Parts: sequence; structure tokens; C-alpha cells
Amino acid sequence: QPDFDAAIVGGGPAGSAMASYLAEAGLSVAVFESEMFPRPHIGESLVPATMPVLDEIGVMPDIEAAGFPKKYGAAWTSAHNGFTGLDHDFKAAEVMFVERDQPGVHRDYTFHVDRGKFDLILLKHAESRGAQVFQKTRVLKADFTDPDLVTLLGPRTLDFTTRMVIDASGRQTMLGNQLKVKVPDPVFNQYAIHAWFEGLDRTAMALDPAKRDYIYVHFLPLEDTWMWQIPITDTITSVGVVTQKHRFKAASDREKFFWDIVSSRKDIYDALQKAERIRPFKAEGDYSYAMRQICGDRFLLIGDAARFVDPIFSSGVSVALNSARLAAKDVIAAHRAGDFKESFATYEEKLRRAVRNWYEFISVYYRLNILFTAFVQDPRYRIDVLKMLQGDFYDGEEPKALKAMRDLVTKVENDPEHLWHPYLGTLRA
Amino acid sequence: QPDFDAAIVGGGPAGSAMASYLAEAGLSVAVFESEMFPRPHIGESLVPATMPVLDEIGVMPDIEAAGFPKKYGAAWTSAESRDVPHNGFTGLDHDFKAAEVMFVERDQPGVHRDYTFHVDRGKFDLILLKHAESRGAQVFQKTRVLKADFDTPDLVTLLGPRTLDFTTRMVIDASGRQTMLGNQLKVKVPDPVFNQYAIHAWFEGLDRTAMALDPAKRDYIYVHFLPLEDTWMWQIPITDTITSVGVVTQKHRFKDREKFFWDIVSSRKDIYDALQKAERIRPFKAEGDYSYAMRQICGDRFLLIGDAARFVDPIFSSGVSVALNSARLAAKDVIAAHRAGDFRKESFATYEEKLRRAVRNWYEFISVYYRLNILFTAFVQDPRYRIDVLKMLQGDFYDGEEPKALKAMRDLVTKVENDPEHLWHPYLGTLRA
Ligand SMILES: Cc1cc2nc3c(=O)[nH]c(=O)nc-3n(C[C@H](O)[C@H](O)[C@H](O)COP(=O)(O)OP(=O)(O)OC[C@H]3O[C@@H](n4cnc5c(N)ncnc54)[C@H](O)[C@@H]3O)c2cc1C
Ligand SMILES: Cc1cc2nc3c(=O)[nH]c(=O)nc-3n(C[C@H](O)[C@H](O)[C@H](O)COP(=O)(O)OP(=O)(O)OC[C@H]3O[C@@H](n4cnc5c(N)ncnc54)[C@H](O)[C@@H]3O)c2cc1C
Ligand SMILES: [Cl-]
Ligand SMILES: [Cl-]
Repeated sequence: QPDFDAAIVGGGPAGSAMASYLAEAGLSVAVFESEMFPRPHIGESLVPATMPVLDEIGVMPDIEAAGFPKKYGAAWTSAHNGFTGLDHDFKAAEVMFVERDQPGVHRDYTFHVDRGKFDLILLKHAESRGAQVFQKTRVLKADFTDPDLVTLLGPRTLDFTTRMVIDASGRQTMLGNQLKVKVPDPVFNQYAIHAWFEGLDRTAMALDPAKRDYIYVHFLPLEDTWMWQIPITDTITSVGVVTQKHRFKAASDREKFFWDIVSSRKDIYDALQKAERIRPFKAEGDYSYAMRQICGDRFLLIGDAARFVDPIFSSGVSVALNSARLAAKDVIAAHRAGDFKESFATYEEKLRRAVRNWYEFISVYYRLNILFTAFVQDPRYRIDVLKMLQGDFYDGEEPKALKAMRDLVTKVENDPEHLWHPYLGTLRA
Repeated sequence: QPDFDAAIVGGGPAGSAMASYLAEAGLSVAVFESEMFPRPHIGESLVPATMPVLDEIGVMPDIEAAGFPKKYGAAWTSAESRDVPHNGFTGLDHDFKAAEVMFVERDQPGVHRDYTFHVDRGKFDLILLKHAESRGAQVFQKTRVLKADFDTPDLVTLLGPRTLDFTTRMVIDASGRQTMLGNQLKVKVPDPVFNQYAIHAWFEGLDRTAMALDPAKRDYIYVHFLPLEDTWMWQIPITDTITSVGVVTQKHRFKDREKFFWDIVSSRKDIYDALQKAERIRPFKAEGDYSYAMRQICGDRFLLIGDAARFVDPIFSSGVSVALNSARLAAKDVIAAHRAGDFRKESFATYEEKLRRAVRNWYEFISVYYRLNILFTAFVQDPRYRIDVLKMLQGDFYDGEEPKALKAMRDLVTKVENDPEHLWHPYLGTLRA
């Protein structure tokens, strides 16, 4: 007599994807979302590992019809020790996703996206495939009896019953907090400040005007600080700064600080000065964490609710989408067999490994800093580095690039006369 | 203490607009919507009387950013092939096979633009409903109101496997064609004359120039009438590439809706052939029993707006403007009633009187179209009447004083009806009861 077979907390990319998979499989599914869509949300530039999932669940047409800017590649700018391919020294690197064959991907492009629209399309698509979706409905607790009662809408409180809970709460980590298994990263503590601008000329930063719809990461000449530049429409562009919380606390105000930091680079500063900010400044903080358990009897965690690290590689949505995919296979087998913790270990193992790679790849980047440019551009490393940049880490093998980069960061770190020793970033793992 | 000052049943254009007005004004407001948005919905081509309301409530930017096709004008064509006596009328550039308009030909108060829009109602209603939330309203989707209990503040009885109650001082029924209170209170009256039936779908890749007078007019709404059968078909842009196409006919004819749709479209080769090159991107839906009125549209602690209060026939694309402007007028009364602490029926008579009148104009204007179509054509095209008739076609029927053109039409239809040897008597149309 439970209301649902599964209940999903949160309707972002993880939640919507999960529900859509579960409904196609024949389960009674509910999705609870405390907001009303469309709702603004950070995390806009996708990587091609999103696409197989979006195809599989049958939403690509609806995505294609939305008119999001296509993303053909990614670029880095800023302002040799045997490395080559460096046509522009360390002021520019570029890569195109099609340079490497990626399994499950048959296109040249993915998308940069207004998350408001993007999440709405996935959430309505979940409804079209059978899921019961409940907006402005906040889940307060999962009370663990033979099912779970979820306790939840305006002045009214209501309960619903499920055999299984799936936490897709993102950074609000509902069950992570409820069960007290959330662990903040002992090193990463970056802080993001961002906004949307209209009329920035994306040709400014572009070496070649065909590449101006790439994502641009702009390294700044401070410690562990950079900026993103992401197309949202022809005319609107999402810009954000990322730095250490300590820097932000070392200073005194969100706007003033954003511009101060951007002021470290004249060209971009002036370029942004030609634009009109179309949205208030929002901040993201305390977002690097993991969980000691990501599953238990009658629950599991997907998307940012299970982990998040740092958005330097634009992979968060692909992780949310692919964690949903993997978790579905386990939830479906558990439902059929009538048995909901150890039922979820395959999902756990495959996500632990996947996310270790992303993590370890990010730690290198920060130690490497600007030297990272060299690995994009040098052809011994370019294609391996691109595997990671594609979001492709759901494989047995340890990525070859991560080994090479780690080994090389070590040798540089230990040797104070190494040509690159002065260019090391200052955040370590 | 009640949960809300007002509670609104339905989140379409009437509901969303009402809520946004009420929140601006400082009331605690709730909107209940049984569906999840975006949801498909018929009724796509707007008239310029929508715009003042959309501006006033502060949602034009968000509409503008949606990229809806702009609507600069409309065309009403007729399959009439008999040689018809001009009977003194002029401007008949296309004889009696076509009449057309550009909304900017008349200055309309509150309107400063050249265009309105044709719209995906899915996206359009979402933007209004989220905008209402932005301005303060509490919105509850997939929440069905089953009854308004008035016998003890009203409790509204209502979400998945869960039933819940909420409290309000005042109920506003914006249920559209599901006429929640109209049915609950048994005050709904089907029209004794009208019951047309619509079949429609979306197509991708149609050349909109096919049906068009010329390819500059490709963006207009086109309605093609067969006056000897009270049957017509419409062509409404939805994107560059998607177009909404529909047929409207008498229910009795309808008593396999795909076959019928094509038969009716086949009456015009150009479009038929053009439609053959297109891809139907949505299933055929059918919209019926849509013409009705209500004996009461207000009472103690309730009132009805939009289609929940009345609907006639979509020939002039006015339904959304009526829903938006009824919301506007009803807000004034609801706001004054709230401030004075008095929601008795009589508090709402200004709204009632203005809407009775407004809607009587629309109604009588529609009857003429069906009953003597060539007359409709001649009045749109003739400069004695053109500008007054355009006022009505703009959706502007809330200032009151009877439009002069409508009176002249009525009087002329009478004379023709009574005289069987009047030159136009053989063109009078005929709707089955
Ligand atoms: C290109 C890119 C750039 C990115 N940049 C950044 C960045 O700059 N900063 C950053 O911090 N992250 C960033 N991310 C990561 C991203 O913003 C999210 O952390 C994550 O990737 C989204 O996955 P999700 O759907 O699981 O989370 P969400 O999309 O947040 O899913 C949670 C949703 O469920 C709802 N919800 C949450 N809790 C409850 C509850 N208790 N009851 C009911 N509903 C609830 C919320 O409305 C929320 O929208 C980025 C990701 C990408 C791909
Ligand atoms: C064939 C056809 C063509 C049309 N063409 C046009 C056109 O070209 N241009 C134009 O302007 N107009 C047109 N209309 C009219 C237009 O569709 C309606 O007038 C318009 O939708 C009215 O808005 P509303 O908010 O009053 O009702 P609706 O838009 O119908 O919204 C009412 C909402 O109430 C909700 N609801 C929530 N709770 C309940 C409950 N308990 N019971 C019932 N409902 C509930 C429903 O889900 C619905 O979303 C057309 C109508 C038809 C039939
Ligand atoms: Cl990320
Ligand atoms: Cl209408």
C-alpha cells in the first residue's frame, strides 16, 4: 500500500533523468521540487558525456528545439621546457571535442545552456514518460516501518509513502545532512561570484571568430583564480570569477570584489565594461564535499547530493546525468526483486571510481595552474587530456593523462630549480 | 485566520493575470492549477487588447524574450463563388473572397506598438504563471480544486494521492472551459444557437505562403470560411518552422476525426498541397461544447473570470484578451472589496456590468459573421465602417458605448432577413440548433 515505488527529492538534471528512466521501466515514480520552474541555476556549459544520456531517455529533440548555443570546443587564455604545440606561448590554448572519438557520441557539439529552461525541459519530459511531479513541494525529512514516509507545501504539511528514496537535492544535500555523513573537503574551498551580461563582444577574447562560442576559462594573475565565459544566447553571456574563500574573506562586497579581481586583466575588464549586466550578482560557496555513505537501506544519493568538487571542467551536469543512469539500473533490479543497501553496490563502485578521476584531475589542474595550457596544446598529452575534458570517466582503466600530470607535478614540486617551479599554483590536494 | 485573502482556481491567462494584480496590490494570493506547466492548450493568436494588460502587470520583457512570432494583421477569406451584388459598398479590393486588416490602422488607447503575437500557449501561460509567483502569489501546480465549500471563509477542497483544504475570504474561478463553479452552482447555460467543434494540430515545415494573399502576409492569421456550410479553417504561426492548423464546423456534421480534417482542408487545393509537404508534429486534438454563458458571474465571496464566465466562438481570436481584461476589471473590484472588508455579491457589480456589456459586443459581432458573411466582409473593407469594425477586431470592447458599426450591421441583417426578395437574402447563412 505505498503511494510510490520510488520518490525523488529534487528535480534538477539528476532527479529528472532518474525519474524518466524509472517511469519508462514501469515504476510508480514521484518527483518533489521545492521551487517552481523555470528557476535560475548555476552550471551552464555541458560536456559531451551528457549527450548519450539525453539521447537514451529520448529528450534530444526537445533540447535541440530550445535553441541553446552549440559548444564545439573549449579555450583557455592568460597574460616551454620541451613542450610543443604552443603557437601562442601560455596566453592561449583551444580544443575541439571532435578531435577524439568518444563512445556513445555521434555529434560534433554539445550545448551551453540557460539552466532555467534546461531543467524545465527535462522535468516536463519526465512527466510525459509517466513520473508524478510536485513543484513548490519541500521534503523536510525521510522518516525511516516497511516503507519510508517523506514529510513535506505552503501552509500545509503532508506525508507520502515510498519503498525507495532517491536524493537529488544537489548542493542542499538533504540526506547527506539528515544522516550526518557529509564531509567537507579538507582542502578545496573556492568561492564563485557570477552574473549574466548582455552585449559583451565575445570576439574580443577570440583568436579566431569561429571559436567565440567556446567556453573560455581565463586564468588571472593571482593565486588560484580564474574566470569563466559562457555563451547563453547570441547576445547574453554568463560570467563568473572563482577564487579562494580566504581571498574573499581577506577583503571586505560581492560586486566590488568581482570587479577588483577582474581588474587584474585590463582587456577583459574593459571588454566587460562595454556590456550591460542583466541579472544580480549571485555567489556560490562551500561546495566541495563528499559523503561517507551514498546508499543504504531504501535510499541512495545521486548528482551533487552525492558529491561535488569544483566547476573548472564543466562536468557537474554530466556527472548528475550519468550517476542517474547508473543508479537507475540498480533501482530497477531492486524493484523487480523486491529487495532494497547491498542492492546498490554496483552503482556505488562505478560512481566512486568515476568521481575519483574527476577529483584527481581537478587537483592537478590547480597545482599546475597556467602550466595546464601546455597539456592541452602538446600532442603527447592533448588527446588523453581531452578524454577527461569530454566527461568520459565511466571506464575501468585509470586515465593515462592523470598519471602523467601527477608524476610531473611531483617532480616539479620537489625540484626548486625546475623551470616550471615558479608557476605552480598554490592549492594542493 | 484564513490562509489567503484570495484564492484563484486555474492558472491560465485569466488566473495568472488576476494573481499578479492582486499580489501587486498587497493581498495574500494563491493560485491553484491542476496541470504542470508547460502544457498544450488551444487559443494561440492574440489581439492587441492583450498588450495593455501585459504591460501594466510588468511581463512584456519576459514575453518579448520568448521569441513568439509577431502578428501585424489578420485576413478573413471566403469560398463564396456566386457573383455578389456590391450593393453600394466599396473598398472591396478582393470582391467578397477576402477582407484583411493591419492593427496599426487604428489608434487604440493603451497600445503604442505595431504588433501583438501568435503564441505557443504552453510557453505563454508558463511565463505568466511564473511571473505571478515573482510578484508575490503562492502558486500550486498539479493541485486540483474539487469544490468550494461556502457553507461555514471558504474552504477549498483539493494533489496526487493526497487531499487537502485551504482557506480564503474570496474565490476567483479561472477554470476556463472546465467551468468549475458554473457547474458546481448549476448556473451554466449552453448557447441555444452555437455549438461548433474544432479539430486541430501542429505541423512543421509548411510553406505559409501557400494560403497567403502574398508572402509578405505570411505572418498574419488566416481564416478561410465556407459560408454555405458554416465551416472554416485557420492557419496560425507558432515558430518560423511550426504552424497551428485547425478546422471548425457544426457538431452535427462531426456526429475518424483525421479523415474529416483533411476532407475539410481539401476544399482549398493550395493549402492542402502545402500541408502535404509538411510533418504533423502533434496528435489531432478536438475542442468542443465550447459556447455557453452563466446566469450569475458573481456572488458572496466568489466571481468568475475568463472562459469560466463565458465563451462564444474563436473566429476573432479574442478569448485571451477577454481573459486578461476580465482579470483586470475584476481586480479593481476585488481590491476595493478587500480594503473595505466586504465580499458580498454587490461589491462586484461594476465588474459584472462592464463584462456583460463587453461580451455582448463580442457575441453579437460573431453572430453577424455567421449569419451574413458577405456583410462582415463588406464592413471590414468599406471605409464608412472599417475603422469602427477594427476597434472590435482589436479586442477593444470595454469602454462601453455601443460601436456604431455593430448597430448598422444588426439593422441591415434584419432588413435582409425580413425581405425575401432583397438582393443579399440568398447569402444568409444557417446554423443548426
Ligand atoms: C558547466 C558547469 C558549470 C558549473 N559551474 C558551477 C559553479 O560555478 N558553482 C557551483 O557551485 N557549481 C557549478 N556546477 C555544478 C552544478 O551547478 C551542480 O552542482 C550540479 O552539477 C547539478 O546537479 P543536480 O541536478 O544534482 O543539482 P541541482 O540541479 O541543484 O538539483 C537539486 C534541485 O532539487 C531541488 N531541491 C533541492 N533540495 C530539495 C528538497 N529538500 N526538497 C525538494 N526539492 C529540493 C532544488 O530546487 C534544486 O534545483 C557546474 C556544472 C556544470 C556542468
Ligand atoms: C478552438 C479554439 C480556438 C481558440 N483560438 C483562440 C485564438 O486564436 N486567440 C485567442 O485569444 N483565444 C482563442 N481561444 C480562446 C482561448 O483558448 C481561451 O479563451 C483562453 O484559454 C481562456 O483563458 P482562461 O485563463 O480563462 O482559461 P484557460 O486558459 O483554459 O486556463 C484555465 C486553467 O484552469 C486550470 N484548472 C486548475 N484547477 C482547475 C479545476 N479545479 N477545474 C478546472 N480547471 C482548473 C486548467 O488546467 C487550465 O490550465 C480559442 C478557443 C478555442 C476552443
Ligand atoms: Cl562542474
Ligand atoms: Cl477567441
